[PDB]
Amino acid sequence: GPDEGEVDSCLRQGNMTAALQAALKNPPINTKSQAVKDRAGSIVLKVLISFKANDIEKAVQSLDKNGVDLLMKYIYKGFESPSDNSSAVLLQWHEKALAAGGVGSIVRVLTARKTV
Amino acid sequence: ATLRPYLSAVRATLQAALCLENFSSQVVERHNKPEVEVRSSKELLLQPVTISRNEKEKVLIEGSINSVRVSIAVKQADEIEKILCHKFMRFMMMRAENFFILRRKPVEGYDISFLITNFHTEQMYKHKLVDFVIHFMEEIDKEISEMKLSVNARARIVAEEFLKN
Amino acid sequence: CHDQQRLEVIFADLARSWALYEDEGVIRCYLEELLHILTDADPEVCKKMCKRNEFESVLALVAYYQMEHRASLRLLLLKCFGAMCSLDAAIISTLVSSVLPVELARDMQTDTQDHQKLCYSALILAMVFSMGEAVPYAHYEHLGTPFAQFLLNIVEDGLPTTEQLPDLCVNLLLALNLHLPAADQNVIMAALSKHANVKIFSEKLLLLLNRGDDPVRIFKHEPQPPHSVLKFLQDVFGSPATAAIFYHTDMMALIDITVRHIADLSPGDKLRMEYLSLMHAIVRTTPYLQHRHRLPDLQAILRRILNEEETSPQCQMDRMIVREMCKEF
Amino acid sequence: MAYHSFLVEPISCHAWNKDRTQIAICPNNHEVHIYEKSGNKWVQVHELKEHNGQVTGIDWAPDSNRIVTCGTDRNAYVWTLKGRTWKPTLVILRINRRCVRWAPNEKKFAVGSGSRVISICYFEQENDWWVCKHIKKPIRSTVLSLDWHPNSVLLAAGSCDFKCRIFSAYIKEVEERPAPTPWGSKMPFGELMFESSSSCGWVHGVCFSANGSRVAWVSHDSTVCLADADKKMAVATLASETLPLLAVTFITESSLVAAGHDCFPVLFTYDSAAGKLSFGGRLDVPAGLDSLHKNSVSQISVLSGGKAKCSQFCTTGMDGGMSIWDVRSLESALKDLKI
Amino acid sequence: MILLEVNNRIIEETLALKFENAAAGNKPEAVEVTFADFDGVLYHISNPNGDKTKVMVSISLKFYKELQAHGADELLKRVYGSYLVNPESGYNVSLLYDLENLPASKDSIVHQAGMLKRNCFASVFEKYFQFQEEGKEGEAVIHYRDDETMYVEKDRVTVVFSTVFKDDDDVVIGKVFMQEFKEGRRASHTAPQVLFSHREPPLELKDTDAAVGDNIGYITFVLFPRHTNASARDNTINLIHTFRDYLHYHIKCSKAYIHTRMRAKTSDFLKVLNRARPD
Repeated sequence: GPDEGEVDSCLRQGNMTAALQAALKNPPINTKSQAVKDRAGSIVLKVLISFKANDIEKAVQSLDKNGVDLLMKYIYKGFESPSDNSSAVLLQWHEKALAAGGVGSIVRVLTARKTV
Repeated sequence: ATLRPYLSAVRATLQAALCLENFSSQVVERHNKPEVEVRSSKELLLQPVTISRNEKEKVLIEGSINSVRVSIAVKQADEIEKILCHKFMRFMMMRAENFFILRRKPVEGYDISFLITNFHTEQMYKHKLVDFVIHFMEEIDKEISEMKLSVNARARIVAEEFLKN
Repeated sequence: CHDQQRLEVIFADLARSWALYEDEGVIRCYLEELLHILTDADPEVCKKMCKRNEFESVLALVAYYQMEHRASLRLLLLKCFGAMCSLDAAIISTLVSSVLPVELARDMQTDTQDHQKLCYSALILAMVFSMGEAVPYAHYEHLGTPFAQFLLNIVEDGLPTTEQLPDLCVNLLLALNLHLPAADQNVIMAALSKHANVKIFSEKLLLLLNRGDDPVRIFKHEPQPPHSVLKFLQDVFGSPATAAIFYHTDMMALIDITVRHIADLSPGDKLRMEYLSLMHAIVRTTPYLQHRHRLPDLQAILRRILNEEETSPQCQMDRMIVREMCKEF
Repeated sequence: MAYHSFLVEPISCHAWNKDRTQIAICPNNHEVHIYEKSGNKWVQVHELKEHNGQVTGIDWAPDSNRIVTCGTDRNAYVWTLKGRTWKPTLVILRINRRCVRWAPNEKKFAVGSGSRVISICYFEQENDWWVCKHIKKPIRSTVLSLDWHPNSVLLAAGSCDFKCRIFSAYIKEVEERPAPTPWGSKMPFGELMFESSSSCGWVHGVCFSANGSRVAWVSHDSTVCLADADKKMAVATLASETLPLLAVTFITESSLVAAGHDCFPVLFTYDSAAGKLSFGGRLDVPAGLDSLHKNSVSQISVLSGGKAKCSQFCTTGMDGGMSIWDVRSLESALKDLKI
Repeated sequence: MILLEVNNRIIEETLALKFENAAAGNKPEAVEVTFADFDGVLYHISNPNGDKTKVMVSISLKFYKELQAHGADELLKRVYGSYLVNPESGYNVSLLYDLENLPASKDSIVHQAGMLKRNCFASVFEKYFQFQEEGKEGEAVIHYRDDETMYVEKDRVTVVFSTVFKDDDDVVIGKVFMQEFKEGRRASHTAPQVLFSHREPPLELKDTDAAVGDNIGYITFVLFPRHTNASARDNTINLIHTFRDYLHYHIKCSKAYIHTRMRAKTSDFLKVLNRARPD
C-alpha cells in the first residue's frame, strides 16, 4: 500500500498536487490481499473527492502516462462503489483523464491482468 | 449527479471495448461462440468495468476478445415507471431475434442486457454502434417519460369521462 | 432572372383592386406561380423582390389578402406568407408590423367552416409571431383576452376534422405568449385566471415539456428567441390564480418533470438556469411545501449544483440564480 | 492513398504474387478468391473452394509461385498451379485445433494456430507428402501473427499469452545449418531463443526486421514493443494514445508503420541512440470516418522495396477496402514526418 | 365505444332477425345458440319442445338466489309480464315468445329484452333507492363474480364494490385510474363522490368476512339524491352495473395502447440500428 502521513501533510498544507502525486506511489497491484487494494482505492477516492472543480486541470495535467493509467484503473475500482455523491467528481475526473490519456488509458485499464 | 459526461465515459468505454475480433473455440472442435458469454477461457476475458452515475442507474461493461456484453440498469423513479421499464425491456427482449446485438435475458442485477458479438462487431460500424448505445440510453429516458405522461393523461380522461356520466 | 421578373410581374398585376375583380382561375395561376417561385428559386432574389421598395410587394400582398373574399386564394396567400417568413427575419418583422395578423385573427374567428384555411392561418400566424420582436398596441385590439379565451376553449373543448389544429393552436398560443409581458400585463395570464377549468392545456403543455423539443422554432435565424415552454410556464406559475390550472396530481407530475430536467441538465448549458428559475417559480406561487414531495432529491441536486465551481459564466449565472432562489427552511 | 472497394464484409488475409502481378484474398468465406489487375479496373481470375470453413491464413511463395492456405478447416492446402487450374494438396497439420507464412527459404512453412503449437511443416520428397512437426515448447496460447527472420530458420510469433516469442522451427532435413545470429548461438528445433516481458495485452502483431537484428511486435494493450538484439536483447515499449494496433511491419531499419483498431495507418521511428521508441504520427490524414478504411486494419504486407526501404505498402482491413500506399506520396504529403 | 354497452348485441340481433323474418309471413325457422355476458352470465336461447312457433330465452347467473331474495320476481313480472314464463331446466330466468301472437312495435321489446342482465341486477338498486327516498335508515352483499363481492348500503347512498385484480400491472393501472377518479370532482361538480381502498375495505365493510389482500380492491361509489332519483334511475343503474367491467376494459385498453407505443418505439430504435449498418 501507500503512506497515509505523506498525503495527510500535503493535505494539511493545501498543496493538493503533492498529495495526488504521492497517492499513486507503490500501488498494490501485485498484492493478493483485497484489503490493501481496497485501502489504496479508498485512499485515492478520498484524495480526488476533496478536490475543487476549477483546479483539477493543473493537477491532472501534472501526472504522467503510467500514472494516468493507474489513476484510470483506480477510478474504475472506485466507480464500483458510488457513495456520498463522489460519482460526479469521479465523472469530471474521468473526463479529464479521458482527454489526457485518450482511449489508450482505458484500453490499458481493460487489458490489464493485475490491477486494483 | 446526472450529467452528459457519464454517457461520454460510457461512449468512450464502449469505444474501447468495441475492439473485438472473430475467434474459434479452443476447447471444442470447429465451434465458434462469444467469449464473454460462456467465459470458458480466463486468458481471453478482460477485467470487467462498471460505471455508476448514481446508486440506482448504472452501466456494466464486460468485454472479451470475441465478444462485448453491455448490461444497463436504468433509473427507477416510481413504481409505475418500474413496471413500464420492465414491460418495455421484456418486449424488447422478445424481439432479440431481430436485435442481433441484444440478448433475450437481462443480466442478473441489471435492467437490460445486450451482447455485442464479434460477428456483430464485424458486420456493423463500431462508431454507429456506440451511437446506437448512447441513443438507446437517451431514448430510453425520454420515451419512458413520454409514456408516463400519456398513461397519466389517459387515466385522467377516462376518470373525467366516467365521472361526467 | 426569369423568377424575379415573374414575381415582379405577378406583384405588379396583383397590385393593379383589379385582381379582386378578375377570374378566380387566373388569380389561382398567378398565386401558384408566385408561391412556386418563392419555394423553388434562390432565396436572395425572393428576399430582395419581397422587400423591394420597403416590402412593397409584401404589403400589397397583405392588402390584397385583406380585400380578397376567396378561401383558396387566402390559403395560397397564407402559404406564400409562410414561405416569405421562411425566407428571412426582415420579411417576418415587416409582415408582423402589418395588419396581416389582425386580419388573420378576425378571419380565424369568423370562418369556422374552413378547417384547412384555419389551420394554414394558425400556422402562418404562429410563424409570424415566432420572433416576438415588435408589439403594436393596435394589434392587441383584435387579438387579446377574448381571442385567448377562444383559443383556450379550442384547446380544452375542441371543435367538431383531423384535429391537427389543436396542437397548432397550442403552438400559436406558445408563440403569442413568447412576446407577452409580465403576469400583471399579460393577456394570456388574465384569460387563464378567468377560466381555470382547463385541464387539457396543462396535459398538452406537460407533454410538450417532457418532449424537450420546441414547437415554435421552425426557422434558424440569428439572434434566436428564448424558450417558449419555459417562459409560458413561468408566466403561468407567476401567480397562484394562474398556477391554479394545475391539478393535485398534475402539479406533482410537473414538479417531477422540472426536477428531472433540472438534474439531467449538465453544467454549461442555457436551459438549466431557466428550468431552475421555473422550479423557483413553481415553489413560489404553487404550493410546493404543502405535500413536501420531490424536495429531497431536489435538495441534493441543488447542493451538487452549488458545489459546482465551474470557471464558465453560464454555470456561474445558474449558481447565482439558485442562490437567489435558495429560500431554505 | 489508393483505396479500392472490393467487398462490403471484412477481409481475412492479404497475399501477393512474385512480380506482384496478382493478388489473393479471402472474404470470410469457405472459399478463397484470386484477382488480377487489367487496367484501372480489377477482375477476379481464380477461385479455390477446397477449405471447409472460414479461411484464416494464406501466404504465397513468390519464387516457388505456390500459395499455401490454412484456416478453421483444421487443415492446410499447399496449392500449386496446374495448367489452367490451381490444384490444392492437403498438407496434414496434425492439430486438434489462424496463421501461416512461408519462410524466406520458401521450402517449409510455419502454421501457428490455437493448438498452442507452432506447427512447422516441410515437404518430404521421399514420400511425396508434406509433414508437419509441431513446436510447442513454452507456448501457452494461439499464434496470432507469425513472421520469419532473414535467416529463414528462426521464426517469431505473438501469442494470446501476452508475449511475443522468437523460437526456432529449423528442420535440419530440409536445409543446411544456420549461421550464428546475434539472437543466440544455440539454435535448435523447439529451442526458445527469445521471449517478451509483457504481462498484459495480446500480441496481435509480430514482425522481424530485414537485417534480422531487431524484432518488433504490436500488443493489444494500446502498446507497441520493439526489441533489439544489438543491445543485449533490449526491449523498448511505447503506449499509444490511439486504440490497439492489429498489424505491425517495418518500413525502414529504424522506421516502422502500423495500424489497427485506430483504423488509421500510423508511422513511428525508434532512435538507436537513446534506446527508445518514438511516434512519427498519422500517415493517413484526410460514413463519417476521418480515415480511408471504415474499420480496423487486419493485415499489412509490403508491395516492393523490402523492410529496409519499402516503396509501397499494402494494407488490408475489416473495412472491405484495399489500401495501396506509397512512401513517396506519404513523405510528399506530411512534411513533418521523418522516416 | 368508450362506455360499455349494456344491451346484449347477440340476443338483440337474433331477436331482430326472427321478428323481421316472422313479420314477412315467412316460415318459422328454429333457433339455438349459447351466449355469455360480463361478470360470468350464461345465456341460452332455443325452441321449446321442438315447436318452431315458440322461442325460449334462458339466462343463468351464479348469484340468482341472492338477487331473487331482494324481490327479483316482482321486477321481472313488472318488466316482462306475459313474456315471463316458467324457468327452463337449470336456468335462472327464462322468457317465452310466441310467433303466432306478437305486437307491432318491435324496438321496445328488443331494447328491453337486450337489457336482461341490467334489469336483473337493477332490483337491489331500485329497492335501495326507494328506501333512501322513504327515509327509513338503519336497514346487501352480492357475489357477482367468483372472487369478487359488491356491497351496497341518511343523506347519501354508498355502493362499495370489492373486486379483484389478478395481474400485477393491472393493479397498478387500476390504482392510477382510481387515483384519477377520486379527484374527479374537478371536472364535474354535480358528479358523485369517489373513494378508493387499496388493501382493506372501508369502515362500513369491517370484520364482515371482508376479503383483504394486495390483489384485491374496494372501490366506494358515493351517490346522492340527484343521481338516486327515479328520473335518472336507468342511466345511473346502467353505469353502476357496468362499473367493474368498464374499469377492467379501460385498463386492458391502456395495456393495448401501451403495446402500440412499444411497437412504435421498437420501430424507431430498430430503424436507428438499421441505419447503423453499412448498406
